[PDB]
Amino acid sequence: LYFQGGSLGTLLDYAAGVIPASQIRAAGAVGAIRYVSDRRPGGAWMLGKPIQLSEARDLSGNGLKIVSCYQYGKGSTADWLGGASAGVQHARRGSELHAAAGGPTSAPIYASIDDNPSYEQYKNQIVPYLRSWESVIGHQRTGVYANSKTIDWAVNDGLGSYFWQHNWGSPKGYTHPAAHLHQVEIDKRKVGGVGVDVNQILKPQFGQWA
Repeated sequence: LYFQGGSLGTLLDYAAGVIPASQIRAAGAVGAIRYVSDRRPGGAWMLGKPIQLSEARDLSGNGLKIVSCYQYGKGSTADWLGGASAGVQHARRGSELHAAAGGPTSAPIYASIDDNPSYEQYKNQIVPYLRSWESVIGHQRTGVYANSKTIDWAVNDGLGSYFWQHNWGSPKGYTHPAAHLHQVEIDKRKVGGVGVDVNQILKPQFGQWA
């Protein structure tokens, strides 16, 4: 990675299960980015979706940071394919699951673009999708998980207030300077028997609940 500052701490993200706060801390992570989403068809193994209130209390009590993210579908069922209508459906559900997990209204939700879209896909589908997220929870609460190209387009269009960079389609070694968070490792390690992805905190205010 080109140097562009350094990590301010590691956050883990995971869908397969719930990890006790003691095991997150023992893995050298300062918190987790957790799903405020349901399990899609073929995802009944995703016991990490959604975060429930008892887990949020365990993490918060242990002094760990919590960040909310949303991803329901993937690939041919990616959430953003449905544009404006899909954005209202997914944002409403994410906001309900965030509140039921104990998430505060002051905290954002990172909507996921788990893809490497063309600019035409971005204009036709991702722009109305993110506009609908902003219509439901507000611009100040809308986070975007996407590659660096998509973050740049969203920044230029004024969509989203928080950005979490993934590397699918991002130029090698590049970190977008607007990114709050950066996913740096995927499906290469487990914590408490649960497969995790590793993220670095880049900005001190990155959408943590507290």
